[PDB]
Amino acid sequence: DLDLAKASATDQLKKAKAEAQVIIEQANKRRSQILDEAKAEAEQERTKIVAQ
Amino acid sequence: DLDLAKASATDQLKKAKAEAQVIIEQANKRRSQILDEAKAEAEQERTKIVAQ
Amino acid sequence: TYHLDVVSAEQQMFSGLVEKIQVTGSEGELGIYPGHAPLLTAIKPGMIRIVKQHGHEEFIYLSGGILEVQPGNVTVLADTAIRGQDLDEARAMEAKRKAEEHISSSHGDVDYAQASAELAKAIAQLRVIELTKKAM
Amino acid sequence: TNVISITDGQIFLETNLFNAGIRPAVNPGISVSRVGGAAQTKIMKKLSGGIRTALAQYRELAAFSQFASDLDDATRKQLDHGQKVT
Amino acid sequence: QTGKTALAIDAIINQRDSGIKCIYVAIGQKASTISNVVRKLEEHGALANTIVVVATASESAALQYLAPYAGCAMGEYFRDRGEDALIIYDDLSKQAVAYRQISLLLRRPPGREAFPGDVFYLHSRLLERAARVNAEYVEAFTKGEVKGKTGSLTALPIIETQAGDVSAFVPTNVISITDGQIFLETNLFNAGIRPAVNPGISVSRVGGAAQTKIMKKLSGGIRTALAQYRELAAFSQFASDLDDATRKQLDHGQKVTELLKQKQYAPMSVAQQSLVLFAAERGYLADVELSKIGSFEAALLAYVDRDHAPLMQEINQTGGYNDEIEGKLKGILDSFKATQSW
Amino acid sequence: AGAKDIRSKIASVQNTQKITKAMEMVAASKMRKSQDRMAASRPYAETMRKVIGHLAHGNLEYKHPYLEDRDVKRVGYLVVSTDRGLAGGLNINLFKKLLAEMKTWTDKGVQADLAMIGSKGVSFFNSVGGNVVAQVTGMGDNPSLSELIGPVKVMLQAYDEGRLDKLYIVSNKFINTMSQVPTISQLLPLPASDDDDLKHKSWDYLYEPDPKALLDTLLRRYVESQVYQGVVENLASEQAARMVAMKAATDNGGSLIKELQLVYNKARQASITQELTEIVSGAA
Amino acid sequence: QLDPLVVGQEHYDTARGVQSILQRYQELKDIIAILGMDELSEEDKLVVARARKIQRFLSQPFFVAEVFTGSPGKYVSLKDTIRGFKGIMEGEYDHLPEQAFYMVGSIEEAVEKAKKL
Ligand SMILES: Nc1ncnc2c1ncn2[C@@H]1O[C@H](COP(=O)(O)OP(=O)(O)OP(=O)(O)O)[C@@H](O)[C@H]1O
Ligand SMILES: [Mg+2]
Repeated sequence: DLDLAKASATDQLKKAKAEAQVIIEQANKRRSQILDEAKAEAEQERTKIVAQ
Repeated sequence: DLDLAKASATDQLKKAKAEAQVIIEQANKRRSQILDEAKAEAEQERTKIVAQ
Repeated sequence: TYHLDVVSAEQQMFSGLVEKIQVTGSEGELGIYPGHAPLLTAIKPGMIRIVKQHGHEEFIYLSGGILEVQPGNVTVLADTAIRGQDLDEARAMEAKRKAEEHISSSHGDVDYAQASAELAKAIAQLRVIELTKKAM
Repeated sequence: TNVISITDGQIFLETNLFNAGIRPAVNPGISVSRVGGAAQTKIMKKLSGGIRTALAQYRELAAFSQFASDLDDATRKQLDHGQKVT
Repeated sequence: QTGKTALAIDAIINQRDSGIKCIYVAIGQKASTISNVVRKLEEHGALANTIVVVATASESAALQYLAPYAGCAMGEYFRDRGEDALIIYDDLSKQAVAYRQISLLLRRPPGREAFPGDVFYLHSRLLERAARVNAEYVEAFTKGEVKGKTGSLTALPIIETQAGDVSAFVPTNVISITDGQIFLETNLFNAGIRPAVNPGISVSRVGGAAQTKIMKKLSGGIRTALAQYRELAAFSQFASDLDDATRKQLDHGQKVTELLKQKQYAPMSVAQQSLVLFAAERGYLADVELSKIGSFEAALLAYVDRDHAPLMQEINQTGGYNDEIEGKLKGILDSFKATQSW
Repeated sequence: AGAKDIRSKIASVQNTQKITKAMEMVAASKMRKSQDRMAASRPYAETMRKVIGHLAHGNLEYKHPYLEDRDVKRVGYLVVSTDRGLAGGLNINLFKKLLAEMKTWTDKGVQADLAMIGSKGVSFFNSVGGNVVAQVTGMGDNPSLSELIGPVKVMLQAYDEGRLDKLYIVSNKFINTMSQVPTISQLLPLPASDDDDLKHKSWDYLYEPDPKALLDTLLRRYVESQVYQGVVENLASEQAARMVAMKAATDNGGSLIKELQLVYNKARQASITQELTEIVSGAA
Repeated sequence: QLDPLVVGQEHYDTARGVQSILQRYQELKDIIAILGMDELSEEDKLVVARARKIQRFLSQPFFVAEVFTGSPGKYVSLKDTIRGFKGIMEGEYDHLPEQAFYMVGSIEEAVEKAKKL
């Protein structure tokens, strides 16, 4: 059980780290989405302002 | 020897339970940083384009 | 204790100091203690028990061989594969067939294959001689 | 350069082939006809494609000729087929 | 097409906030490239600090031949006042062609490749104006209005080779003029190694005298380590099942060569380069041997930018290095490995 | 000529030289691993030959066909050869020595048979027309005894069945890291031990079950090790010969570079002058 | 213009994967030539087949080449091109012959030719 506790500690560490990685890649994606929305709003704003 | 084994197993599991919480709290911190800086850039670039 | 060698035709398998051993000779089980009289026998495929001095026990699997024991020394000329009247004849039959045909296999040296093909393509068609004026 | 630029194709005759006994010493692959099969009887057009592909595979394998007997048999067949077409 | 213009205008953009003024002379460039260059220079905020001199591919050869001298005069204005300027000549190997044209149209006798006789004296008398000038010169030139300053002008001429034959005529002239070369290799560029700088064949003969102390300390091995890694990895293809000692050199080299490549318009300050090279040199990469190593770099930069900004300030301001800073960097790397994810 | 055409061939020969250097390095490492595996094989044959000498030339010398010189009317050879080229002259010296001795034997009118280890000899002797009767090929760097069992079994069966006599093994003796010599050695009838086991007087083995059926197996296993030993020595000799050959090839490439560069220099000088003279002479 | 920022990550990844597969096949070609194919590892025996099918699929019959071949031409949208190569590289068509991809238009013609073949 001592070596099983060793393996448990290591597996728990790596599971927590791979669980954090999905939170991060999620933030990166949200970012990529919201910046695209901002760029598109800016583009349409330019179109209307220049047409005026 | 078995009362050493119990001590060691419990201590190392406590260590790993601390480490996992630390890792995922820092993951949420990174998420907050990414999202807030994305919110800032979503205005910086829009203002740039609408002045251009 | 006495010295024990377990030796195959390819590489050595055990060279420690031993206190006793147990084997299945062709004529029955058999236990060698120190000072055993000189003896020669075949041994059947199976396990052999070594006890290293200080009493450490371990099991070595042998595919057969010949056990020869001497005053204060012993050796197991172990076989590397199972041997038999039928198996060896099957292998000889395939070795003969491969020669009565002209069938040949491919060596496993992928490194030599890579380097040889690279050098064959690099050296090809380069018209160096008659470019340099080298007679030879 | 000028005449190779003007004409519709080229027949390249090479001395290394002529010396080796390949006569007429036309060098295929390096030689082109842009009219192609349009200027052939349909039987010849049918039969020529396998000759083109055989000599192309032979040109790909020819580097290994002077290392033959080292090669696999599956490529040995292509190598000794291209020699027979030549 | 190996990233010469990209490297040049990134070297320009990186001068946003140093005392160095920037000048970009384009010789024989097609107008769309200049439009993109100006859009990128104003997008990243570098345009307010640079002069752009343009002689496009369709303008008369006289305008292309004399463009770099106008740019050199505009930068020498700053040089002579005790300030710092950096000037990039884009395709001197096209100024040579325009000069050849203008020379042949005047019936002047030709030379080795039809380039006129004085084509060396074309580039020489240009690149010899890139100089650092001592305080007495600037004091006497400006008639005593500036006392302590030393002026300087830095030149980054660009040369295009054909199939990498460095030994061509104009390339081997300009290599005989300058004080070094950043050779960009095409087969590294196509393999995704960008910027594709080739170690060994590329050198700076001014060298470490122009290098900040921390960078000089961290970078000493990298060049020879990478050249020997490249030759060893050339050997490797023919040798499978190879010694486990070289097995480690051929992996550290493969990680450092994977670390020294980065996105195009992303300049990196001395501190961000310094701690990354520290991580790479002191073995902290030896357990990331799976090539998920771009994420490692980005996460390390973000982590250090959040917590220890007071150390990045010190590094950026002083460039100094100490056993105390060594310990601080050990602490940063240990705290990063143990508590974050790539 | 043509300056570009010559620079292309300079580049090609430099690439060839680099390939040959890499091959020299690989061979120089495999040679060490092979010649250590060669030393790992001695104890078996040594400690078995002592036993065979005790049962054969000791007291109560037993009688066995493999120990005595029946009259010779046909001969057999086990031939070990490489599976890979670029080993220099290694294989052809050995095959020529074998053909010399095998022709001397057929002058006396005796017939001869061959068993082939390795692909190269199999390719050669069918071209010469030799009477190969068993073969194993594709051993590479991993020669097993459990694959040599076959053809050695064929030759042993043909011997005790009365057909063959006085069979041989031909192989390359690894002597120095740059010196390997082709040798033909006799395995059966058993060669004569230099040593005497008269000093073994004072003891005798307790043979279980019985000494004759046991000497038979001892002798069969012994020829096998000696063959296996011949195969492994030949493999280390192959590695050493390839090392030397690629060394020589790298130096030959390094001299062709000198010659091609002299030609390239002359070509580029002539091109510069032939262009500039046309330009200057064209201007009326 | 072949970078993720202008063509999208899907197109860029498909193109780089096609080039990587073909480069690996060009490497394996000479081990196949010397040691025969039955010596390749079972994942390399799959790289070989997938590269060989890619190398067929990016041929195409032109409308103007008809007078040279008689067969009709085909126009392939970029979406179908990416879908076809991305499918082949991922093994969705490991069950079709190689000649099912030669001189076809969209991948639907590949599956329909194999069904006919
Ligand atoms: N570090 C980099 N990362 C990714 N892409 C890059 C990088 N550097 C350059 N590129 C890309 O490579 C292409 C060629 O770049 P660039 O024009 O700078 O090379 P060049 O040698 O100046 O071209 P040429 O001299 O042929 O006009 C550009 O489209 C650019 O997007
Ligand atoms: Mg450019």
